[PDB]
Amino acid sequence: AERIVVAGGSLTELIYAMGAGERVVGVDETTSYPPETAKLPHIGYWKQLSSEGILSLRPDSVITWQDAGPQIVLDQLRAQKVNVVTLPRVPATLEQMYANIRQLAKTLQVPEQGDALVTQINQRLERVQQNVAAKKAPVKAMFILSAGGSAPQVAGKGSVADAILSLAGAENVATHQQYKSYSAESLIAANPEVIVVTSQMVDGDINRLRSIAGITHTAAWKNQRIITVDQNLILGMGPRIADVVESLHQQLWPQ
Amino acid sequence: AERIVVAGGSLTELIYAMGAGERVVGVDETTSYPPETAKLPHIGYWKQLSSEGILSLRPDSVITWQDAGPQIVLDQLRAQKVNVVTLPRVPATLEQMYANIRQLAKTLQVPEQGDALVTQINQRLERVQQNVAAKKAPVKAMFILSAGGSAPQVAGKGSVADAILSLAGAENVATHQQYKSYSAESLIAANPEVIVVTSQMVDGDINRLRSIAGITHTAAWKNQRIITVDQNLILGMGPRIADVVESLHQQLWPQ
Repeated sequence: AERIVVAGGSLTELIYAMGAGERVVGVDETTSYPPETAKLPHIGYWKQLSSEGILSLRPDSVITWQDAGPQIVLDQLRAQKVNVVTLPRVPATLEQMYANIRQLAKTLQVPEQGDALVTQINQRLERVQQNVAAKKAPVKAMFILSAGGSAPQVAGKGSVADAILSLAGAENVATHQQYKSYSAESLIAANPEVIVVTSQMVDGDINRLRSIAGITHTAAWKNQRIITVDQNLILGMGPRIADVVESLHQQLWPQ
Repeated sequence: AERIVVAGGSLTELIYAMGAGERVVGVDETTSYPPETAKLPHIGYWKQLSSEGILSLRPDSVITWQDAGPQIVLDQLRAQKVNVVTLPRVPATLEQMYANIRQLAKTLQVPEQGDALVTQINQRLERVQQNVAAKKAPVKAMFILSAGGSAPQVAGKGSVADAILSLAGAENVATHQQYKSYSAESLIAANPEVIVVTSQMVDGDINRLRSIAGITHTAAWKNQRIITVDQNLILGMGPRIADVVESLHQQLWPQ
């Protein structure tokens, strides 16, 4: 058996979806799935690794993002003879995801499950893709997020959310890379048909969103076109991507 | 009492400040200070606890808020004969805080440390209080927070933030209870002279604040009276309360 500590929720999900979950003895705080990880200790963040926290778990290898840090912690772990493995989390494309899944499957010696997972996902996304092709006008949309105590921000090009919106058949109206805070005027002028937000933000009352500059004067709000998605499914590219793509696709073209 | 799992950031700080940090084996997601807790296993939000995540840590006692985690979990923790200690969180007042510091020092068998902490805190807060009376003009303020993945919300009555603004000598313009999302008109009506936000909200540049409905039309914004504060110092009443209060006071009345 192998002892693995993974830092990066998305990576933990991929590793479990490949039947290698059994080898995981630790995760970071951004890991919240699958449900069985709840029995594992959660230490640090991939953006803020803990040398002591990770080593206290006697890991054989550490799997995380290439830009995980601090870098000095990765050095420490390698000095401690720990096998550190990193994957690029940028760009947020299917090509990079599949490549990452494959790099993982190989590293963990489960290439078959790797290829299978890739197949399953691509096929499901493919269905939606053909279903969308049917339509004639990609729905102009936008995703607004609040994470890390930040003011609400619009998902830009390059973001995971943008990739998911595209795979679902929507055209992202944001014309900036990554996330940016939009003034009321900019949000209203973007004039998307639909606006997507997280369930975490909406909670039990749609009125909570009134503090988002300009959202109340958008066509989408007036026309009741405010879709809700689970924040845990739009921050990374995991095995559940097909699920959120499908769901999102239904809400973009109801009935 | 030998192996403690704390669910509640400020409670963790009080425990460490009272010299019992060694007995801590696990903390919750809202725990981020002191730095030595980073290497420890973290469970979920104290309001969404899992028997699994806590029990796996072999705790003797779980210290948290009277309204913490699902009741089914606490009952499961009790079934395992785990000593669950709860403190009142609701009255966000210095009286309740001191009463909590003493209850904690009691359960931790560190009474003299508790009394020493209450004394050091009270002396520094009273001093700010007399320096405030030395002032010559009251200040109307408001605190805006982004919690979890929620929209911008204004700290109202009964909130920790409101208690700190008061202690700092400012008058809170919000009169609603706890936290609520303000529309631009509401924020404009509130008419805050000064606005406090978190450093996590401003981070790079205060232009990220433009997505907060109505903020650019307030006096605080036009006159550049926007103060920043670490989120971790404004969500709980801990041993660093005097520091935040003094820092906030110093910014409300510069030089």
